[PDB]
Amino acid sequence: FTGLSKEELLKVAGSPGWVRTRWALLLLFWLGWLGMLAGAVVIIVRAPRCRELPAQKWWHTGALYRIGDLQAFQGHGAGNLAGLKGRLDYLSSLKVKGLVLGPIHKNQKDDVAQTDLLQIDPNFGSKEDFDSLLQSAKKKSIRVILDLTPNYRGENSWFSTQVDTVATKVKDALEFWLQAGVDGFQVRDIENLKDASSFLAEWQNITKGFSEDRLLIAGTNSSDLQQILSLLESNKDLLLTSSYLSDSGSTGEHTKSLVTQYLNATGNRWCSWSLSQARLLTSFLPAQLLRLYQLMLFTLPGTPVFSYGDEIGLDAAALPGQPMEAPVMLWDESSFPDIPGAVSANMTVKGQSEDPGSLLSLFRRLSDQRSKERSLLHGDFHAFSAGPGLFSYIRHWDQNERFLVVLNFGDVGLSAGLQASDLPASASLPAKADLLLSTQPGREEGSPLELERLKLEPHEGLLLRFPYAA
Amino acid sequence: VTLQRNITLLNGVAIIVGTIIGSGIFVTPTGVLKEAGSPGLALVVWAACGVFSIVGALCYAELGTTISKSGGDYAYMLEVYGSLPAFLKLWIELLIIRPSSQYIVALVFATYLLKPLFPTCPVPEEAAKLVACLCVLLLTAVNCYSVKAATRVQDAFAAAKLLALALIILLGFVQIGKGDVSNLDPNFSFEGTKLDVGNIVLALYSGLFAYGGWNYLNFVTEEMINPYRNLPLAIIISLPIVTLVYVLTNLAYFTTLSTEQMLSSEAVAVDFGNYHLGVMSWIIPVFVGLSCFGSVNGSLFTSSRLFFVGSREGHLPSILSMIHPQLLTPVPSLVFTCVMTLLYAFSKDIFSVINFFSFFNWLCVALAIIGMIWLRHRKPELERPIKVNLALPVFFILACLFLIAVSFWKTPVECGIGFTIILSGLPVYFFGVWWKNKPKWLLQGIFSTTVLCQKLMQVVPQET
Ligand SMILES: Nc1cc(COc2c(Cl)cc(C[C@H](N)C(=O)O)cc2Cl)c2oc(-c3ccccc3)nc2c1
Ligand SMILES: *[C@@H]1O[C@H](CO)[C@@H](O[C@@H]2O[C@H](CO)[C@@H](O)[C@H](O)[C@H]2NC(C)=O)[C@H](O)[C@H]1NC(C)=O
Ligand SMILES: *[C@@H]1O[C@H](CO)[C@@H](O[C@@H]2O[C@H](CO)[C@@H](O)[C@H](O)[C@H]2NC(C)=O)[C@H](O)[C@H]1NC(C)=O
Ligand SMILES: *[C@@H]1O[C@H](CO)[C@@H](O[C@@H]2O[C@H](CO)[C@@H](O)[C@H](O)[C@H]2NC(C)=O)[C@H](O)[C@H]1NC(C)=O
Repeated sequence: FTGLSKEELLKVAGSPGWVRTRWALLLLFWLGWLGMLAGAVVIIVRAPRCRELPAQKWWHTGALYRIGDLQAFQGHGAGNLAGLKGRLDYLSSLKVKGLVLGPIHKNQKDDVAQTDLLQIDPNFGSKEDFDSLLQSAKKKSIRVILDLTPNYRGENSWFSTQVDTVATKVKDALEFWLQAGVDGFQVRDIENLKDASSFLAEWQNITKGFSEDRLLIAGTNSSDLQQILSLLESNKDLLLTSSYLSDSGSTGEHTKSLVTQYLNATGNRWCSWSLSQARLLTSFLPAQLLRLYQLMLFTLPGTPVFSYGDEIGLDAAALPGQPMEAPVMLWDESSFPDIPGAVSANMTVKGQSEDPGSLLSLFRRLSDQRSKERSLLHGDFHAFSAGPGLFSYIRHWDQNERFLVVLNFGDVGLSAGLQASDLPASASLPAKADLLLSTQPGREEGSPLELERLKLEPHEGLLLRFPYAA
Repeated sequence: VTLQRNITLLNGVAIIVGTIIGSGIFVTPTGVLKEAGSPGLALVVWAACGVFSIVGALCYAELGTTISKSGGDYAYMLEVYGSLPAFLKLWIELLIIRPSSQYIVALVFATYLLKPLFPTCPVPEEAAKLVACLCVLLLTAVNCYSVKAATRVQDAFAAAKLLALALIILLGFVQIGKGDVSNLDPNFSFEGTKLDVGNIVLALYSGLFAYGGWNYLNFVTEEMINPYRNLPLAIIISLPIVTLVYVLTNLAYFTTLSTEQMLSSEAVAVDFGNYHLGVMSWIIPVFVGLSCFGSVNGSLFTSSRLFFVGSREGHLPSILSMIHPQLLTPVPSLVFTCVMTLLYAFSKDIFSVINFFSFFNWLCVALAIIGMIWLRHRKPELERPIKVNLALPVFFILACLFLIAVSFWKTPVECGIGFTIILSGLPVYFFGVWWKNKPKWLLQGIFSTTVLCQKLMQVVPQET
């Protein structure tokens, strides 16, 4: 303790058989270190590797917002494009990575000579203002998609007269708007223009030849799968929105049947999941199913398309003297100068922003969850059978958080009865799963919930998550 | 001819900069942006953190050169306070704080060395703990062989770290030289009024983690070359350089990556190498890992010295602090340090253990700098080769009290458990040293173990 003697200790430690002991211990330490290094190398080599990264474009990572007419979205007076500059922040709050801005080219009757899509209508605004809107959107990381439906006022939506002129005009305005700076195009009512497949293929070819980050959308009014599939034959990069999804309003398993059939026929490729081309949810559904469809469209494998007023649950039947196609946006209690009391406090964006049980809160949380999560971004989708009226599926990419969505379309409550028995063992759901949210309030959140005692009240949905399992 | 004195002013700077710069800047630079939002607020808050570190470091260097004794942050407390608080601090350091930062840094080095192998999927833990253990064992062997090799390797790795930071800032400035700026010229990105209650103080709290080694070189002193001259010079050379580098690289990070995508990140300082230089990106993360490597050595060094000094006062058993001749290296102390650092490899978590005692260093700096004022009040005649403007120690006391209050208010449960752990360590000293005059059934066994360990390791006690 007080310090052992310096000299005798040094001289005693020289006897053969003990000086070699320290050499043996040092060699043992070094060989143990080498063995542990070799074991670490062996463990590193024998391990699964990262699969890949699909290198997705800009429209794969978020929703899309449709604004058919700026007059109703903004209000009376401020019908110009610059007004959207004051509202883009709101859209950036919704976390929408697109903006399908409606047609702006001049059109006032069924005429063809003086109605052209070369330059903007004078009443809408100015070219410099449109460029200002483009630069403001680019600063805000929002991509503006234009629309070039030649006729939208009359019933004849695509000039059922000779079609060479309109095709030439479209092909001439295309590169014009490309060098203008837009990031996509949309053409609606594709069933009116003759031999649509060849023209769509040509337009897709030119747009994709200009750049690798351009997008083209087509809109059709047919709910038949065969017609849609035949349209998507010649070209494959197309984004096609059709009214095929809805087809219902009193049936629950029909939606699952259509979704699975479409995914199987198209080859598990990229598709747009929308209820219609220029219509919102409340046109085809009652007020008791909006949250279910908002939860379904924000988890299916594709780019979801919503119209304006689809997050506050805007409905056109609840107000009188209101156009069905383009109702005004209920920003606040001052929606109309007259009838002060017909509107309610929960029909405005301000009254729904902070309400926990509002539609807008669910929309914001779902959009934020879809924008960032990789499994929801480009994860594989697998569906399994369930009870009489349950739609349940799994999103899983490689090793991230797996998501399990279960929706109840029935009018009465029933037990879940979850069972797959067919999915690959890689992403088998466990007996214990977490929770994210419920469409209708009255349940717990944030804590694990056992998957065998699951119950579902009528018109409900669950967004459980579970981590990667070995 | 001297026992061990090989640290110059171009070495000490290596030790300080290596200890300061670990994974704080590469891995987690997004806390300040999350708290504040605006790049300007982040820049000014990093500048404020730098100046706070400067005012702390100058006072600590003056205190260290006032009492030129090895084992800083404990020798001052031992000489001012006495035997109980010094033992409490030393025991908690050797138990939970000192051999845990080294393990976490070894783990981060192992993780960011294997990142190119698994760019997306997480690195397996069975292969990430073993690399950390390999690093710790090799560094302990290097330190036990000699001290010259340790100094050379620490200097080389500090140079590599500074070279990597120079490379990243040069690439950022080259991108600045292009036709794209992507900077908030016209308007403010964010105002950052208040997140919940933490308007400003949260940025200060999670802006002082990038620093921390401003105060280590004092754990090594009495082994330096002319300490009275080269310790304050080492601090003055090291600290403003590191704060300027932090601010400038934060500016580069802001001006080369957008706020939205970089805020939602988990393994920052890899996407920077992937986006800009594209192919052969593995030169950015791997080199970063090498950085952490060197830092461990630095810390390891000081750790040994600490346990070399505590046992000098009878606080720790006399078996330690028994150098090995013909190499002049404290073999038992280094072996003890390596073993205690390895002992925490069984903790399956990374959040606990060290997050209970975040307030501990903050209170200990104040507890060791009040000794400055006490010594100035009692014995105002000790030699002082350097003097700074007065009334700064009281300002630093105010800042330290504010910081411990902020840490307690932000998270009181973890701080309470940490207080329970530190307070529960008194029995080991109450019945460990005070219980003298023990019979001959225990002392002889301890002496026998000491002599057999001496024979096994071929060590001799320190000579005067
Ligand atoms: N009471 C206490 C005191 C200190 C000493 O002060 C620091 C040291 Cl010794 C090193 C660093 C890391 C360095 N600043 C970097 O750039 O990563 C921060 C602090 Cl506050 C701790 O360090 C660490 C630490 C350092 C790196 C990884 C994981 C944990 N925990 C500490 C707990
Ligand atoms: C886009 O259309 C172009 C123009 O036809 C296609 O390019 C060629 O088409 C001609 C038709 O005579 C063939 O001779 C060539 O073999 C085609 N070459 C290519 C590039 O395949 C092209 O196939 C279409 N696809 C795209 C997007 O390039
Ligand atoms: C549509 O999905 C069905 C169900 O898998 C497929 O139809 C058969 O599926 C079984 C099992 O996968 C295969 O052994 C048969 O070869 C499939 N027959 C057909 C029609 O190909 C089918 O593969 C999917 N797509 C279609 C209609 O070919
Ligand atoms: C907005 O919240 C009010 C609060 O309940 C809802 O008011 C009910 O309105 C429904 C039909 O809209 C009636 O059946 C109930 O009698 C109303 N209850 C009360 C107490 O007002 C309202 O439904 C909510 N949303 C709508 C559609 O405005």
